[PDB]
Amino acid sequence: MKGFAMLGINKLGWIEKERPVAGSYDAIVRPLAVSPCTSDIHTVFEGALGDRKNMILGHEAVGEVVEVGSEVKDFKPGDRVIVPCTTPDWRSLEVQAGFQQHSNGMLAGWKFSNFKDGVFGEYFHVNDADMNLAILPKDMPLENAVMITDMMTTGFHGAELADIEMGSSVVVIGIGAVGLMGIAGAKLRGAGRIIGVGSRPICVEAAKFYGATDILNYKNGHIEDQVMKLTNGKGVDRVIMAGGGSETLSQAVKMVKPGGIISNINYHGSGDALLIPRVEWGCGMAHKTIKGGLCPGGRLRAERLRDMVVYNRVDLSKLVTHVYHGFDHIEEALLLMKDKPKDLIKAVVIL
Amino acid sequence: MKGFAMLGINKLGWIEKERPVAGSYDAIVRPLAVSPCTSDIHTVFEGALGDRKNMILGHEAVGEVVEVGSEVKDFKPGDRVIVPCTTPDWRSLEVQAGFQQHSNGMLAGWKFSNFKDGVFGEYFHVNDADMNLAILPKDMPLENAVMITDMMTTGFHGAELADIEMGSSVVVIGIGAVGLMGIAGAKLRGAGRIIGVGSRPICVEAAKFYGATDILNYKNGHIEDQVMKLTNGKGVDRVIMAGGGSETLSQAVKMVKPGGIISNINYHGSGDALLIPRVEWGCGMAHKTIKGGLCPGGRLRAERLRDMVVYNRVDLSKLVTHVYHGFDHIEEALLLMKDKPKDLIKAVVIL
Amino acid sequence: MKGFAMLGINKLGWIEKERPVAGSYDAIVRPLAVSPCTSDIHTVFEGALGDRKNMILGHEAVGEVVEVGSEVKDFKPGDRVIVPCTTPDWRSLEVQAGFQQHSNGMLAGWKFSNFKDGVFGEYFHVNDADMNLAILPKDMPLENAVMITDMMTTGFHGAELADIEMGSSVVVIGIGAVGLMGIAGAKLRGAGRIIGVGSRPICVEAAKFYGATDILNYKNGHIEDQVMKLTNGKGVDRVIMAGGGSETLSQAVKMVKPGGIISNINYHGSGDALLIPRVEWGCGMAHKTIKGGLCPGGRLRAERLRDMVVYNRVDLSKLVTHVYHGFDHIEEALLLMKDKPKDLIKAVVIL
Amino acid sequence: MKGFAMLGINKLGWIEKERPVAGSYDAIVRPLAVSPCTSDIHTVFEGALGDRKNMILGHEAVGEVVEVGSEVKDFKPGDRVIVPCTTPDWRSLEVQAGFQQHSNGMLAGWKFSNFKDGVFGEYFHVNDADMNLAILPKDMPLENAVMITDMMTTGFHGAELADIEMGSSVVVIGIGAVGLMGIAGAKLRGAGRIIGVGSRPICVEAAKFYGATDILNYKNGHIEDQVMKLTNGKGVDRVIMAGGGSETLSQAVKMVKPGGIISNINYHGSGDALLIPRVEWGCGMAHKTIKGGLCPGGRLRAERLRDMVVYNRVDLSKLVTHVYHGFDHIEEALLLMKDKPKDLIKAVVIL
Ligand SMILES: [Zn+2]
Ligand SMILES: [Zn+2]
Ligand SMILES: [Zn+2]
Ligand SMILES: [Zn+2]
Repeated sequence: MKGFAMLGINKLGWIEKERPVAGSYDAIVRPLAVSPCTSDIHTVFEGALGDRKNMILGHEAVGEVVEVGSEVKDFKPGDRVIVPCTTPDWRSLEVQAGFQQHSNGMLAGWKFSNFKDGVFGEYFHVNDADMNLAILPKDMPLENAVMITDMMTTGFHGAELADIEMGSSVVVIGIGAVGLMGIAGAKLRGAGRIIGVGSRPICVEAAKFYGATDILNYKNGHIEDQVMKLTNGKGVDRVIMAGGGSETLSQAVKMVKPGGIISNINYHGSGDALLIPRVEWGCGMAHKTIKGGLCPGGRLRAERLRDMVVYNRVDLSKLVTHVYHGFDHIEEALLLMKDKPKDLIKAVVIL
Repeated sequence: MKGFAMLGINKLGWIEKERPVAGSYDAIVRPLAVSPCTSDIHTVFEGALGDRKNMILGHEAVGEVVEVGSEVKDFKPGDRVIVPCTTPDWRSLEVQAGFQQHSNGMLAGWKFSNFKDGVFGEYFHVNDADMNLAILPKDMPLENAVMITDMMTTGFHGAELADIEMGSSVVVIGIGAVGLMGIAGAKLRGAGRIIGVGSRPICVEAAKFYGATDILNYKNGHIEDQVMKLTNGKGVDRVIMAGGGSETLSQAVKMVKPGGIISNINYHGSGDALLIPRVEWGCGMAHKTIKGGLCPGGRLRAERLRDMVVYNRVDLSKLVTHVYHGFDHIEEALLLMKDKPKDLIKAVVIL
Repeated sequence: MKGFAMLGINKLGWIEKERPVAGSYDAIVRPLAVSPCTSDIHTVFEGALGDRKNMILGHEAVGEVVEVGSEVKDFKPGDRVIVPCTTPDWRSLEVQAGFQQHSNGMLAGWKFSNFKDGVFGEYFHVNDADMNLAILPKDMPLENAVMITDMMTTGFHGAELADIEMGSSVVVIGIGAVGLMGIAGAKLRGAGRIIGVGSRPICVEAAKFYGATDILNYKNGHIEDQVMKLTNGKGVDRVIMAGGGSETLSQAVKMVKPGGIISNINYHGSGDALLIPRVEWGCGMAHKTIKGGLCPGGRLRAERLRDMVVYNRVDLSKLVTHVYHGFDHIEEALLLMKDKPKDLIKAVVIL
Repeated sequence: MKGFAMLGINKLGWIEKERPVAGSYDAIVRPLAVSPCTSDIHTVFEGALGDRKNMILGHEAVGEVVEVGSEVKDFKPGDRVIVPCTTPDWRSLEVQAGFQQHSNGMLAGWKFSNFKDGVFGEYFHVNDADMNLAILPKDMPLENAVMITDMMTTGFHGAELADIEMGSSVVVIGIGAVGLMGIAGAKLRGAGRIIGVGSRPICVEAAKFYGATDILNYKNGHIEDQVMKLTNGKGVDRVIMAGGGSETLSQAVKMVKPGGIISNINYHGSGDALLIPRVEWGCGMAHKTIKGGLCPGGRLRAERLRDMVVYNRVDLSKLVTHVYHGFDHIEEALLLMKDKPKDLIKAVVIL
């Protein structure tokens, strides 16, 4: 089969690969719709996850089941399914410890395009079908459903890790697709004021659409200062880091209140470390908690998020600015996440 | 001064009481708008809190500060304020333990109409003005603001105690004002499916408006059985008990999943005890957690909820079905909470 | 293969059954040491598990693996293992939802002598060996190791569910083996005062050994009243229900502080329900949380507790008062759990 | 009155100030025994707090109440009390928010020798006596009681923040008094393996006494590498930062498992910032939570820890290696926390 893979760090292209075979508990799926992620640009042109060779990219897709193992009971050929980007090995001590995202290793719950051939191929492999797939509702637009697989689960996890309280004030740094879902998630956790930080006009409008009450541009003065001004020097209760460089950690620390929580869902693919300003972190005694985690995956998570969409808790259509028809457009679509044009949030390639 | 008080069990009427005086940290406030509560009914016509004599009723009001103690720094005469029904004594070991609602005693955080003269008087006393009051926004309708003091904080507390997860399935038993805010709060905590239980026409519509995806009526078969069918034998993740008799606990236990949480915010006014069905509670080993708590109060809570209304996170106007002008209407309004006409949800008396 | 089973109601006796075969991920184990449980006595002499046709009893044992399925990778014949009484199916949505104990059904994580032959047989079946077994340390006395499989995990789970704080006052109702581990677990969560409730001398001394600072005899006065006397009418922070009748719930609600937590680890098998005293439960608004759950099982749980024993965090030898050397002494021991002498806590048969 | 104070940054000496006067809710206390803390050495010869003008030092004391305001109800002249180093303003929004330690400002809950005159004076002021004092048991040794005020509450808070689970593996970096309490606290939260890092012989022996199962000398090599060796490359579940410089944060991240928690109670008064290693922090998605907070204070905390000592949950006598007798020794004592000989842990000057 054919697949669009990374031909080593800093290089990519279409390659020929043997079609994967399903294990007793797995399923082979052919994509019906896929989307490129900024994370795949970190992995390729930054090698933030180490080197790789001939690894088919992509981890955001909805498709049709073509083959299932002899032990698969809840899925069969013909089923259209939503595939979370995180497909953990449920039989691991990490799962028993409460962290499905790290089953058998740090980040190992996320396989597709991490270390396992991705969804940008005529067919792809899903480990443990019954535990990692969810049925795609018949009336659900493909482009919308693809947003559940990574953007929605990641942005919401940002809101979940933030442990938001009814009326909490929240700052979401970065209003790209992940940041927009962080805003939506924060609103769906009861947040009062929500301050989104970004400049790309299209993202600014979506930010407000999802719940932002204030929008700040990281080019009108240090974001910390702006936030303090807006909050009368009181700061905010929570900060979700969803975009920008590692310096955003310091900014988050300076703008969050003592006792607050900073939740990172931004995949930092460059630099040796992230700095915590000593003074503003109360010399390590300000109870300014810092969290950061990979998005949850698996069937339960996908079914729960899917159902929220079906119940109109969030409108994912606003995330998709670019829709293409035809496998060949995957190359160009991915390159958009690298060049990032002004009118782009997320792109979906419908096969 | 005059006030509408409980002349004793089953007796209501206007009486004279000395005008309250503020201590160093207190404030004397005159009501601008008030609302009667079903709780006032449990206390009077059922002595749910024990015998009382000439206690002014009511605990839901927005008003104007007339006098403040010498140590009050953040409030002054003339200030328009939102008064949370729960006004805790912040200097207590219970607060130090994390439960403001029980400062100096079980339910002692709630004073108005519990054991302290209520807001149905020409003037009422608010302990610790700086810690228990919030400014009423200049553009906020008085009837809407009154809904923050009890209905919103209570219903939302139901959702908070329910520890809702993104996409959780939730059943709210009872769709009166409190149940409606429970539905709104559940959606604002990320709930997917929300099943409201009620039949009153106006309440049914408000419930769907606040987030209910399904509506069930008792007069159509045992509620627990109906829910089991709807969830195809699986049950729901969470249950918020907002209204009805004590037998609703058994209903909640039967419809909730193992590991689920039952959140009670219903003020049970009669009966010796509440029953838990042994079998369905997994003989006490099914991790079906049961919570039950008094709504939070105090300045922080009121300001956070106030701000949620300002940022249109919830529309409180749908709760007020009846509006009266004139202090004297308090009697008629309070009686409606007793009669419960099918077109009533909440009534507000604007002085 | 022979094994002491429940012939029928009030009927016990050895029987002949075919040796269970292992599935690809299972392991067959032969007992090295086992222990009768109060739950064994109730399933038979009380039909607390309906009617079972020739079901081999027992669910507390440590042993030697004799066979493993083709897909088992961490265990092999000859391995000595600790077998947690709860061996759930790790591939289920309940597990993805955070409740291993109820995987594929309420209390379904508990299989041995529930709907699967128990450990009182020459050989027994363990589902998913890699996820549900833990190696038995070389120099760990067998009697102590068996106490891990249920007494330790259950008692400690009572302390875990109680969400004990440093210096918290705790009451453990019932000082049988489970209550003793509840006492030890509470001390291991930092409890200050620990009040044990029971009457048998052997248990009273053991309770003090594990951490009890006060002892109350339930036969000499209403327990809630005695607790109020010990606490100057203030009540306690937490209550762990580990014994006695279901009225113990009412007693627990009456002695616990508002905002407190009641943790049930006792199997309630009589009557149609448990009662919550309305008044003392603050009419359902006292924030007196009620929890109850089957002990966690699985490999991680077993290795973690095992290591606590290895690092001498708890001395389990005090739980074993009767040690038999012989495979046939199983019937004697089980009946020894029925007639329950005053000098018995737990009996261990080292075959 | 006299006393030892911080006559500016880097300059010490006894100054003459007007004996403090108690307000309506305050109390004046005469020290019976006090102890110097490394924390003051910082504020002084490091200016980690900024600049201070004539601030009496010391915040670890047990004393006699000699004067109370007209509103104090639970304490009176003659009472012997335990004074927590942290004495919050319970009437603040931060308290309403759940953070007593930062009432009215970051770290503002901590007054003595922060911005308020300390206890190294003939008499000191205690804000809100009823809310911030605890009775000293008559049998409890003075030197032991002093250890409660800061060392115990801080070390235990380190264990609390770490959210330790039964059987968790824990590493405590630094074994000075605070770290020793962190070890004792970790053990009292159910920890299995506890690895202590330090070299002072007296501290190492105290580490083992309080629960340490392994001891590591950071001078031997990168502690993260030593820890990985000890745990066969698996890392540990939790880390408590109680000593060393800001680089210990990186070491903590490198030795803790994904999903683990890092708890800082170490007061970092030097350097621009602490670094988080990008790769080992899973690029910010490894769920390696980082917390850090000032110790809790107030009456409830003091009474709970006091009771733990009374019930022998922890033996504080091991922390006191130096005992003097004379208010004039205070000066000498504090100097020990500066040079710090290898046979000293904490010093107590009895008056
Ligand atoms: Zn992605
Ligand atoms: Zn009310
Ligand atoms: Zn058992
Ligand atoms: Zn200190």
